[PDB]
Amino acid sequence: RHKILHRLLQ
Amino acid sequence: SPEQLVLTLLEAEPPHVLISRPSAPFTEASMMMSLTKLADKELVHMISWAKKIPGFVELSLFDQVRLLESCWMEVLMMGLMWRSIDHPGKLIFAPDLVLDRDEGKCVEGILEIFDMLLATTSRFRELKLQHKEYLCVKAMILLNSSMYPLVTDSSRKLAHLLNAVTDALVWVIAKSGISSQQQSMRLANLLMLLSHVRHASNKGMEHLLNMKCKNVVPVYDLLLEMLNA
Ligand SMILES: O=C(N1CCc2cc(O)ccc2C1)C(F)(F)F
Repeated sequence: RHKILHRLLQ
Repeated sequence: SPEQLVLTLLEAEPPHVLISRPSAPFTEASMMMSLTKLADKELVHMISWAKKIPGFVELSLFDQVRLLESCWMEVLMMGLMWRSIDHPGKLIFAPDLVLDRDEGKCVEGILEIFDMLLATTSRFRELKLQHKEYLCVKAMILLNSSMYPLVTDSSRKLAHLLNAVTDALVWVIAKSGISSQQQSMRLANLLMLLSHVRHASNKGMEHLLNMKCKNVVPVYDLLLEMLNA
């Protein structure tokens, strides 16, 4: 869902 | 603390994303391709930018996520207007993607958005928006969205941040030396524009959600993700 956003935030 | 906060925001500014006009004349498709490819890449850098705002990464994951989903187009737009401030009748998307107001006629629904961005940019120009005020206002856009409790001290930590950024803007404005009354009017003039930004953002979002429906343009990756909602 925020599949890639989570990725770049973490 | 205001001087340091402002320095941090200064040092946090994302790089300019470089893009060029296509070789062939714009079509509705190739124009939207250009602006969405730009936006997607700028989203990537917006994340790093947000992470450099002091306290942003101390917020819970959901909070960081939801501020970003809420303000990204606003922030794209705010950065666009700041790049365009000194260039009336133009939108400076990138050094090599400078659109004249009339080029919005190339894509259905887009001219109005250009007109709103252009008028907001003229209002900033009339106010002589200063670089440091633009830094505080952009960070305020990230920090100032409705949250309404989600079901998942972050919300208190948000408030403290937005406070600090609003303090930093009041402090920036006090540098001008103008009258107490005029310092209030300037704060209000700047903040009242936050509405115009949100209003244009909403029109931008809906434009892209509609294009995405029409497959008028394929959207990829980060942008696609943010739009899926
Ligand atoms: O797609 C749109 N835009 C307008 C704002 C904007 C700002 C950027 O920095 C990069 C791309 C874009 C594309 C909208 F639909 F017109 F709103």
